[PDB]
Amino acid sequence: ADLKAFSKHIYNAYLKNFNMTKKKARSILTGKTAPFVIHDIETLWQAEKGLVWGLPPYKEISVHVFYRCQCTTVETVRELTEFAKSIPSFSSLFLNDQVTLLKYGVHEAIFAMLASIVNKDGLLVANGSGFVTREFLRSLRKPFSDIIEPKFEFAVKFNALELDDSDLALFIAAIILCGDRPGLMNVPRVEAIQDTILRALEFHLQANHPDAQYLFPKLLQKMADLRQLVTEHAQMMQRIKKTETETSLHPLLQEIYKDMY
Ligand SMILES: CC[C@@H](Oc1cccc(CN(CCCOc2ccc(OC)cc2)c2nc3ccccc3o2)c1)C(=O)O
Ligand SMILES: CCCCCCCCO[C@@H]1O[C@H](CO)[C@@H](O)[C@H](O)[C@H]1O
Repeated sequence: ADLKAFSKHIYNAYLKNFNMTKKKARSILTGKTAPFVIHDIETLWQAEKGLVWGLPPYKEISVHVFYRCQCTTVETVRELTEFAKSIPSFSSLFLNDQVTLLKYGVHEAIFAMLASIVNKDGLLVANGSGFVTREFLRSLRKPFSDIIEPKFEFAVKFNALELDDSDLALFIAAIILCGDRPGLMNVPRVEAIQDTILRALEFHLQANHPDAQYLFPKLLQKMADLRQLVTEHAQMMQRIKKTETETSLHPLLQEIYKDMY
């Protein structure tokens, strides 16, 4: 009862704050308008010249994709921040504790939600109006071609669990409310909120996925998988900042990756 309403509150905060939902994504990816496919240089250009679509000064094809990728991340961080403010008691934390949770949590949540817009062949872009192929991303020059590929591997496995948006709302909330983030001041308070979230998640999963047996423990493992995925992503990003000294890294991403792990 308490948990059912708590889950509903989180769900509505999710629907309120995220422009792209899995319901919308799967509808686009299954055909019910069709996205413009971006599979090489020429189609990427066509996607820029109206159709589908501010950025740093143009450098090259691979850096351009890198820049558009960052812009989308920054926008999703804005959404996750507003979503977190609706998680009961998150706003009661001191401001720097809120930032600490978002700093170490947003990319874990981003990569979880990324699975919603992905299939084995590519992912939606531009609010679902475009589709960039996995192959085209593989064809970019290193190191940029190695950024997104490992996320496809996680996403395909994650999509096998067949979560819906109501499940994901609680899942993302549990990711953000994480008591072991470095520098967190009020660990007991954050652990207490997370426990409420996780209890609501188990209650919600058995009501929404009755025939799903080990779904809750599987999602706990997914949370651990996302932390290592992000650790390896932070390494790549920290490397690229050192290697690609002429490519711009958005200030928000610089701050997120600042001595992270
Ligand atoms: C770069 C540094 C960046 O790493 C990454 C690595 C992998 C994935 C992301 C986040 N992401 C980008 C998808 C593709 O992004 C494009 C965009 C345009 C394009 O070609 C024109 C090709 C790829 C995303 N979208 C979402 C939509 C809904 C929900 C969650 C979403 O998560 C960031 C970081 O560290 O933040
Ligand atoms: C309060 C606003 C936060 C941004 C402050 C400075 C923004 C500097 O410029 C940023 O560089 C990024 C590099 O990819 C671009 O992608 C961004 O679109 C651009 O705004």
